[PDB]
Amino acid sequence: GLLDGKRILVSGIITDSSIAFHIARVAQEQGAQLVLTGFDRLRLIQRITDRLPAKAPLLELDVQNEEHLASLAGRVTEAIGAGNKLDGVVHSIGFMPQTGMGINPFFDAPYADVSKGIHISAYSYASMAKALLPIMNPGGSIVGMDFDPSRAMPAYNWMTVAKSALESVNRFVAREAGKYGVRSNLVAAGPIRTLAMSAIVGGALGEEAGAQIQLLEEGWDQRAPIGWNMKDATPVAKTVCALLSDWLPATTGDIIYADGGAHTQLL
Amino acid sequence: GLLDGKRILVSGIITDSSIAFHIARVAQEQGAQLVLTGFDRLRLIQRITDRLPAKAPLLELDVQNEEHLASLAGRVTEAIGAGNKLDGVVHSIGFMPQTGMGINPFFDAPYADVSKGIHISAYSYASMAKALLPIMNPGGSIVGMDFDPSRAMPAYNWMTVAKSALESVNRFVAREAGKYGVRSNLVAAGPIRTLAMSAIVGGALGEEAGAQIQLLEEGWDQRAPIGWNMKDATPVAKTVCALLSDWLPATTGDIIYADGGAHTQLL
Amino acid sequence: GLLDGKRILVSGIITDSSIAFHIARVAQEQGAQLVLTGFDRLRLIQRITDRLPAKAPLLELDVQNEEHLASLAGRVTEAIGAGNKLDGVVHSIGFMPQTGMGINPFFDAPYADVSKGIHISAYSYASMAKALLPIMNPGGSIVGMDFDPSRAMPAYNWMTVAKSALESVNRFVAREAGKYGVRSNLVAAGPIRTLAMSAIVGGALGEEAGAQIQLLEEGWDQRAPIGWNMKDATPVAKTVCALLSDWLPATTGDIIYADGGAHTQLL
Amino acid sequence: GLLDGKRILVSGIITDSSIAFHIARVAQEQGAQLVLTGFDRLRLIQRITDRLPAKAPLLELDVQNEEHLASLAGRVTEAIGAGNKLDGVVHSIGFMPQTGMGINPFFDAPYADVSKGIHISAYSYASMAKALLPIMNPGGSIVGMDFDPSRAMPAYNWMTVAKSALESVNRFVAREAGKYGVRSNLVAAGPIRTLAMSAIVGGALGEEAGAQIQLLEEGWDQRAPIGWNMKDATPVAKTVCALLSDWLPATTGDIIYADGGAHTQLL
Ligand SMILES: NC(=O)c1ccc[n+]([C@@H]2O[C@H](COP(=O)([O-])OP(=O)(O)OC[C@H]3O[C@@H](n4cnc5c(N)ncnc54)[C@H](O)[C@@H]3O)[C@@H](O)[C@H]2O)c1
Ligand SMILES: NC(=O)c1ccc[n+]([C@@H]2O[C@H](COP(=O)([O-])OP(=O)(O)OC[C@H]3O[C@@H](n4cnc5c(N)ncnc54)[C@H](O)[C@@H]3O)[C@@H](O)[C@H]2O)c1
Ligand SMILES: NC(=O)c1ccc[n+]([C@@H]2O[C@H](COP(=O)([O-])OP(=O)(O)OC[C@H]3O[C@@H](n4cnc5c(N)ncnc54)[C@H](O)[C@@H]3O)[C@@H](O)[C@H]2O)c1
Ligand SMILES: NC(=O)c1ccc[n+]([C@@H]2O[C@H](COP(=O)([O-])OP(=O)(O)OC[C@H]3O[C@@H](n4cnc5c(N)ncnc54)[C@H](O)[C@@H]3O)[C@@H](O)[C@H]2O)c1
Ligand SMILES: O=C(O)CC[N+](=O)[O-]
Ligand SMILES: O=C(O)CC[N+](=O)[O-]
Ligand SMILES: O=C(O)CC[N+](=O)[O-]
Ligand SMILES: O=C(O)CC[N+](=O)[O-]
Repeated sequence: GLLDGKRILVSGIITDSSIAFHIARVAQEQGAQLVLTGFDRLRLIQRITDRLPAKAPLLELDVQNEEHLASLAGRVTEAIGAGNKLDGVVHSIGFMPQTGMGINPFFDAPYADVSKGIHISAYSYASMAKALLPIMNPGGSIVGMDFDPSRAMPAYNWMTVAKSALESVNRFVAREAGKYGVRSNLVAAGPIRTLAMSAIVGGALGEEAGAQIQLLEEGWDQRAPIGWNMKDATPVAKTVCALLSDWLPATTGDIIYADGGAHTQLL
Repeated sequence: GLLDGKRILVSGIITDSSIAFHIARVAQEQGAQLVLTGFDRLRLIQRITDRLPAKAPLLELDVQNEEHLASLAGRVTEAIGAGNKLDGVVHSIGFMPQTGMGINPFFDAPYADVSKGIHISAYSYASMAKALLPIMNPGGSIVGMDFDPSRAMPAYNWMTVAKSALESVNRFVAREAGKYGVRSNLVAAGPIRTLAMSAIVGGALGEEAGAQIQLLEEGWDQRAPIGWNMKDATPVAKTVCALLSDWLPATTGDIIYADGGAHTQLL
Repeated sequence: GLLDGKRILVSGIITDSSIAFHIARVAQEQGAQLVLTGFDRLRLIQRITDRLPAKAPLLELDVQNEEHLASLAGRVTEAIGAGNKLDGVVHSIGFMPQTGMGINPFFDAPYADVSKGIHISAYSYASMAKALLPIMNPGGSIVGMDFDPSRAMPAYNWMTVAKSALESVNRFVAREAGKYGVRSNLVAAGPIRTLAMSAIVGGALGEEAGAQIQLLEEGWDQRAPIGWNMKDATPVAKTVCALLSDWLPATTGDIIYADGGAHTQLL
Repeated sequence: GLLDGKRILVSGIITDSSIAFHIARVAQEQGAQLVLTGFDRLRLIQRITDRLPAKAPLLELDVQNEEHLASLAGRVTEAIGAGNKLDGVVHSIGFMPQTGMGINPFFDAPYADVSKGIHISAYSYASMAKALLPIMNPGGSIVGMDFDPSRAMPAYNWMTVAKSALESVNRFVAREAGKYGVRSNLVAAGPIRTLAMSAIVGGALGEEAGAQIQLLEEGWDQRAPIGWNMKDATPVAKTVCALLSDWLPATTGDIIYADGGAHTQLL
């Protein structure tokens, strides 16, 4: 077991197509004892997570709720038991209002919506680290989900800006995490066919947006020297578990690219 | 004159130590007709800008004020004359509340403060582009002021995150600017001894923060193969004018490093 | 005149489609006094360069010839006159044997051929800097021609590896150049339809290789927010002149992208 | 066992201080069946490798020897047995003549020495890939040792250029490796006190060189949020083993930084 007898918090499960679900699944398969956090639809998330190989306590976490973050460490300690600490934390949380994405013009996205997006997608990685580092063991690992924003691309728009902010936050979280002997890193995943992506490809945020994202997917597999399967989140999940493990102990404030090596090729 | 006959909006003058003041000065020296935008203390800015080689109309622009941005293009056209468009736009605007910087711990920065900082420092570049692109000529140039946030550093904290977000926004503005035949680029300047900068070195955001920024400055000059004078904004100002000129016509969504080449050296 | 009164050595003119020819043309148009350097076919280069706006002394330089480099500074001083120094140096030199490029498998390139390519394309930038820095004025500029090798691509193969080596060498040349008050920078140009480029598209280095280069140049124009005209070297030439000028005085060991902003966009 | 049942070739053991020795050690600890390759001093290498947890066949490989590379796959197949293939390949090979490093001026390095350096340090990664990919299983992994050359630094000089070339080669090897279902990645390690490094700090390549490398070391630990122990190669070894494992299956043509996160921080 890669994560044998490691206590790992996993956020960001909403459906069985969620990357976080596949992270949670592979984590438990490798002997990790999980604490799950969920947002808004808790009855749904509890039902979805019942299909995981092992049962895991589910805590409510809205990263925009200061009370939720303030109480989180206590609620996690209650779930995993007194005198026990976290060895792992997975940030798999991302949102951007429709106005900040798709055929909705880049300039027409009002800041109130962008701010909400940056709050949930970027700042939330710092606030999660703050809440949970006090209850994290030395040799611990914090991992966030990233989408390479080094270059602008159609439709992703302000979500790309939010990911650029996240990458920057990760490098600062790493500074703080370092004091606790804890690593902080992002996995830059290739495109994964979640509900949200499938909807976007289906034209949910306008036709050209779906068209450009479908062209982006196809270009991604073409470029990737080992190919890229957008319907298979397992390679991403295994990469998150690699960073949660003891086998990247000199990597922090950094980004691991689980993208089939697409970002290393132009074509 | 590098910018002979070019009409250029220049934001972000507050004092004569402002990078924007030195941009404005060098721009006018090179035959540019300037429109100035100023925030909050207009009587002050009007007095400061009277020392510029040529007199320039000063417009009020708070980038957080929706009415100011909505009205901006009209007020600019009124100043430069009907049937006349801008050839240049300088974003020299930046702010992060005290909580987002210095010895004020990175995790203790409330999002309301970080959001206000990202609004003025990152989003404002997109909203300035939205307002002004409709009144910009083909072959035009938009330039923003950047501080390399590729790597985390002490004290700069959430301002670095704000700069990471700005870099991402610039790449998207470039996509929109391209339709108007306009270029969008950032100048990544080295540390410049502004009033706010001197205050920070003086320990205005805590002793440890001032100590770290002073060590960062000294390391910057050491690394820079052509040295770095933090008391000389002229090389930064000349670099902005180079991007405002017709002499970088194939560069857009990009970053020019006016840092003495410090970012290209480890030491 | 951007380069009025400046004495600039320009290498790498072989035909009138050469980037160096357009660099030389734009430089002379901006009041630069040129020293030209040519390889092997001197009669040809002399004839081609007669079409430049002004006549310029032509010196033989094979960068693989130690005597040519040893004697260079002397021969340049004789041409521009004793007591006069160079203000500018353009490295527009590039070669990789057929085996190092095209459908010729990457692994099948003999090192003897790769080494010849790296010698001419990468090391020669350091060689030219060594020979010429002693006869260069303070505030001077050395500029090399680059093709972004940050990501691998089809056909370019070992030429990409050579460009990666050049980028690295440039950063070290900048350290040495710094002592002389001289800047060292690369222009990362987009694809330009030179004789060799046209031949390669025509299938000169195999059909599949020509097909991939044609898809690369087409993808380049699409990505570029301000488009990319591969038949127009003028934007590249103007960018070199910008670096040779006094208007990027805080940029060294660095890379300016004259690529229509293609490298800042994914699509 | 992380590498349970995996057959892995490991090059670049010369002493027990070698990074390759620690890679080899940690690999065997994790259930890997090793083939070792050695250069020049074979009686020494056999003696050194006797201290490894398990007995491993040692094959002679000079990467500059065409006969050695042509015969390698056969000699490896003989060692691991007919109908058995490699699941892993470790390139831990690096050399640059004294003239290419230290206080020996950057410009004074003759290309013959630089070419020899680039041959062993960069090209050899492609040579090993060519020889060994035919006898490598799907889901296989090739790993090379890298020192981040993204920024120039004192003393490392042409070895940095060689590492820049290696990074570029890796991205091309990945394209070829991809056809065999094999990944190709570099581990960018922080400075490790090998016999060679200890000698350099001792002033073996001049006093100023040793002084700069000692300042680089100390700055590295300072910057690294989780610190950096240059006397501990285990974190580098564990990182190579992570890439050799099945736990980074979507990472190829890429670079993993085993540097304490030093490359993510400025200070
Ligand atoms: N799907 C892709 O193609 C892709 C690629 C790379 C990176 N990512 C990143 O992966 C992460 C996971 O997203 P996904 O693709 O699995 O989609 P998803 O919708 O399944 O996951 C997003 C999660 O964010 C949670 N969330 C939203 N707002 C929240 C809030 N205020 N507080 C707490 N949780 C909140 C949702 O409940 C959900 O569980 C995101 O950070 C996303 O940006 C996505
Ligand atoms: N000084 C440095 O060391 C340094 C280094 C690199 C980049 N920069 C960047 O240079 C730019 C200019 O800053 P500076 O260093 O000249 O300092 P400065 O204080 O002189 O300039 C900042 C400007 O931002 C303006 N501003 C603040 N809030 C605003 C708002 N809501 N609407 C409109 N304008 C607003 C201020 O009025 C001021 O004119 C900033 O973007 C800064 O981040 C600074
Ligand atoms: N054409 C493109 O698409 C493109 C794109 C970006 C960068 N570049 C770079 O621009 C530079 C100029 O090449 P180009 O595209 O104008 O083609 P070109 O063939 O016109 O220029 C190459 C030049 O190299 C010279 N040269 C070759 N071997 C030499 C040697 N041993 N000593 C001295 N000079 C030697 C040739 O004589 C010729 O003048 C090269 O470095 C090339 O890699 C080209
Ligand atoms: N030690 C560091 O500070 C450091 C940091 C990062 C990366 N690296 C890289 O790690 C790798 C291993 O080097 P090291 O630091 O363990 O030092 P080392 O001297 O122990 O290892 C170098 C190895 O290269 C081998 N070698 C030299 N020429 C060869 C040839 N022609 N054919 C085959 N093998 C040959 C030597 O026999 C030796 O085993 C190198 O690629 C090095 O650049 C070193
Ligand atoms: O967030 C991302 O990066 C993917 C966009 N999406 O489908 O939610
Ligand atoms: O804003 C910056 O990037 C630096 C100057 N400052 O205000 O601290
Ligand atoms: O060298 C280059 O980058 C392009 C010139 N060429 O070989 O076609
Ligand atoms: O090879 C390296 O990068 C480490 C320097 N050294 O001691 O050989």
